[PDB]
Parts: sequence; C-alpha cells; structure tokens
Amino acid sequence: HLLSAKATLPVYDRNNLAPRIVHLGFGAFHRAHQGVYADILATEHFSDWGYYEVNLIGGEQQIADLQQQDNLYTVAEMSADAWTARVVGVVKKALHVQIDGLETVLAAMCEPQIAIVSLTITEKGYFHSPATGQLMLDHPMVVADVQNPHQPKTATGVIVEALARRKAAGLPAFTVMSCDNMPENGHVMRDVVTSYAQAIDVKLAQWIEDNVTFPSTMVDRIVPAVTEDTLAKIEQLTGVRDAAGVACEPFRQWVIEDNFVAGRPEWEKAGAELVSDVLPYEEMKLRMLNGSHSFLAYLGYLAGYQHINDCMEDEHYRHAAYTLMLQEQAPTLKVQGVDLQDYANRLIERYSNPALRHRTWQIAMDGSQKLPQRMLDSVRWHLAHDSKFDLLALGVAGWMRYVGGVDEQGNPIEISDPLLPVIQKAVQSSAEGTARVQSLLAIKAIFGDDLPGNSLFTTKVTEAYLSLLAHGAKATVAKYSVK
Ligand SMILES: NC(=O)C1=CN([C@@H]2O[C@H](COP(=O)(O)OP(=O)(O)OC[C@H]3O[C@@H](n4cnc5c(N)ncnc54)[C@H](O)[C@@H]3O)[C@@H](O)[C@H]2O)C=CC1
Ligand SMILES: O=C(O)[C@@H](O)[C@@H](O)[C@H](O)[C@H](O)CO
Repeated sequence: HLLSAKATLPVYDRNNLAPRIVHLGFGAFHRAHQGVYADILATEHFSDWGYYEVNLIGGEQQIADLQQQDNLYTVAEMSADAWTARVVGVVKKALHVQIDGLETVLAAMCEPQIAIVSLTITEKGYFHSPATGQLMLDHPMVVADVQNPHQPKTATGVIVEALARRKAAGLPAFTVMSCDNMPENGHVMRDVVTSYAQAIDVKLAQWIEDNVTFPSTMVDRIVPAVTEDTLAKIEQLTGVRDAAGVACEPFRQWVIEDNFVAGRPEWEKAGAELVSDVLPYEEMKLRMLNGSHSFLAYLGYLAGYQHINDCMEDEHYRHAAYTLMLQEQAPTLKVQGVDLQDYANRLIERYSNPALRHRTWQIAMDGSQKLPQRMLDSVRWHLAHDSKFDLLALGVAGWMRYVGGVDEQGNPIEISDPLLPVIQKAVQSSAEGTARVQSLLAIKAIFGDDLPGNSLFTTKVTEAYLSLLAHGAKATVAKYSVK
C-alpha cells in the first residue's frame, strides 16, 4: 500500500542494497534521521549501503509493522511553510530478539559484510553512570550478561558477543557508532564495551581495542513520539496509513568523526559533516538545544504547557530559553566558525514549529540521564569562571520540583526515569523545601561529587526552588527572564 503514497518513493533497486550496517534501537529518531541519510545516498549517489534494523529491548511493534509492508516506512517533514513525505527503502531486514530470536540477530551481526553497528538505544541503554560515563558493573542487567555472555540481553553484551564470534571466524571487526545524545558518545561506547569485555575475556578486550573504532557523532532533528494524531496526519498528507510512519521537522544535522575500520557510506554527500573532532558541536547542540529543551520541559509542564510550541507562546518562556541559550550556554562553548546568536534564533524558530506537537512530558523523560550534559557541565564552566548561571539553576530546580511527583494543581506526575527508585527514595525521605534540594543533590550518579559539595550551586538552586514553591513555575520563569 505504501507505494501508492503521495510521497517520494524508492526508485533505486532495493535488492541491490547490501545489508552493511546493523542498527540497534529502531525508534522514531533513527527512522527520520540516519535512515533518511542512507535513503538519499541510495537514491542520488549510487550507495549500496542498506540496514539490518534490530530491537533488543522494547520496540516490538515497529519491527512487526515493517515485516508486513516489505520493510518500507514513511517519514513526513512538517513545518509552518511546507510538508514533504518520503517512503524510505534502505531496510533489508527488521529483527526483534523476541520474534526472530537472539541467535538470528547474532548471526546477522556476524555476516562478513557488516561494517558498522550503530545505536540509538537512549542514554539509559548503555547502563553507565550519567555523572562518570562509566559502565555500572553492579547493575543487574550488566551482571546478568557477564554471567551469561553468550546469551546477552544488553546492547553492549550483544555487540561484544558478535565481535567474539567474528574474531573466532577470522572476520574483520566492525566500527561501533553511537548516535545517542551524550557528549563524546563514542568514548562512552568505547568505555562500556571495554569495561564489559575485560569483565568476561581479556584477550577479546585487547582484540577489540586493536580492531574496533568508536567514532563520536552529533545528531539533530526534532522527532516527537508518534501518536494516533500523528498517524492520522501522515495519512491525510500521503493518502496512506502507515503504522511505522514518523513525523519530524525539516531541519537535520549529523556531525560524524571520520574514523571507521571497514568503510562507511558517503554520508557527507547527503549533508553529513565528516570531520576530525565532533566534541565542540556535541557540546553546542546538547547545551543550547537540549539544555533549553529540558529547561522548557520541566518548567513548561509545571506551568501546564503540554507542548514546546505551547511554551513558545509565552513570551517569558521564549525570552528565558533564548537568554539561557545565548547568555549561559553559548559562553561555555569552544566551537569556532558559528554565529551562536543566529543559532539561538534558529532554535527558537524550530521550537515554535506549529506543525509538531512535542510533549514537555516526553522531553522530561530520563532527566537523570540528561541533566549532566545538558545543564550541569555548563554550571561547572560558570563556577570555574566566576560567572552567573541563574537560568541553569532554575532549570535544575525545575527538574527537582517535577520529580517530587505532584503537579501544581495537586495531581500526580508520572515520572519516567531509570533512576526512579533512587529519586523516589530521595523525595520520600526529605521534607519539602530546602531539605528536598539537599536530598536530590545527594544523588551522585546525576550530580557527581563536586556539585553536592558546592555551596554556591546549592544556594542558587535552593533559591530557584523556593521560588517555584512560593510562586509556581510560570511566574518564576517570568521573574528569572528579566533577572
Ligand atoms: N528528537 C528525537 O527524538 C531525538 C533523539 N535522539 C536520540 O535517539 C534516541 C532515541 O530516540 P527516539 O527514537 O525518539 O526514541 P524511541 O522511544 O522512538 O526509540 C527508542 C529506541 O531505543 C530502544 N531502547 C530503549 N531502551 C533500551 C535498552 N535498555 N537497550 C536497548 N535498546 C533500548 C527501543 O527499543 C527503541 O528502539 C534518543 O534517546 C536520543 O539519544 C537524538 C536526536 C533527536
Ligand atoms: O530529550 C528529548 O527528548 C529532546 O530534548 C531531544 O530528543 C531533542 O528533540 C533532540 O535531541 C533534538 O535533536
């Protein structure tokens, strides 16, 4: 049914694509981002790089959806000015450990032509401490894989077992490319893989060290979670109902460290920035975009703004986000050759996209995994430089107020976070007010050891938090926006 859609369709020969990349975490973002880059290459630049799409944990529905429409899916770009749709054809096979089985997945990863394994498994999928970037060796998912390394359940476990098998077969290693929203995401990937391999087999660890590269990336495209309204809107645009369809903004960026062991698609031809060092761009985007996103998510949700576009209708939230981007995030950056005021202006325009409904609740998810790179590293810069960080402090206070679990009208907030048990215990064991700040600050996996030991940070977050309690989020953002 998809080939009758009002959309651009795969005009290249799909059978001529080889499955050369295995992607872990077939979610909305991968579909609308990397999948689109690959499809442009297959369409315009004679690329034969196709994908095996694999889900290991959750995401059973996406995989099943593909399996009955010849692995095709729809991406619809939407903004105020235009919409466009594309039916993507680069997926050669879509697998799920719960459907096809783990052995089939490992076998696919051990085919000789697999050159890259890429990941969008969310920050929590790495089972690392957000504050340190290091593998949690005592995490039950990690210990279970370490005890049963040939039947792994984690992404790292699966990757390392695939590598063990390739090594034993005398097959070349693949490159492992994280596309998740962490600074130096290739270092995180390298570290967790290395720590894990060393825990099970030191010869395998050394071979991995000698044969695998872990290039870092920066990825950017706003892709809200797909709802029934999303699917209905894509149907209305294309004429065809696609359960695996995704809606996104027209903007896309992908910065890639050019360090691959077994080749790569010519992504630069589809608009990727292939460079030697991605870190300054990661920090730029994680801080100015994701940091402002998070600020808006907690303080917007608490004010009763359901979506980011709703936040942008409040001139104070608009001004606060802009001031946060340019006066607090931008000065912490080392990036060269970018007009950051213009970038900030463009982010506000992107947030104001009236064609998307990006829920503050969705962005608020997994705050424990996001705070360090999005806000806390910037705070550290300001602390070291004796510089003010008022809006960052309010952002942190906003997360703290949110995870208290009761909204300003006295209704429950459903908190989604892998550290929920720790967060709940911190909330339940502390009185509202100044005690609550102290208690949440004490979660070292989020705040590290320096920030809880920092009197200035503690004072500023506490002041912001007491303002949220006394005046609510909406009025507090208004106050801080002129401050
Ligand atoms: N606007 C966006 O949605 C953007 C997302 N990203 C990155 O992509 C990641 C995924 O985003 P979406 O696709 O929108 O989310 P999604 O919820 O649509 O997909 C999440 C994917 O991660 C997998 N996953 C979840 N927990 C896992 C675990 N413990 N182990 C292995 N796999 C796991 C799921 O199976 C699913 O395939 C984000 O966490 C972020 O790092 C990056 C830029 C923009
Ligand atoms: O936390 C989130 O859900 C958002 O801040 C990001 O997914 C944001 O949409 C992207 O990273 C922008 O590329």
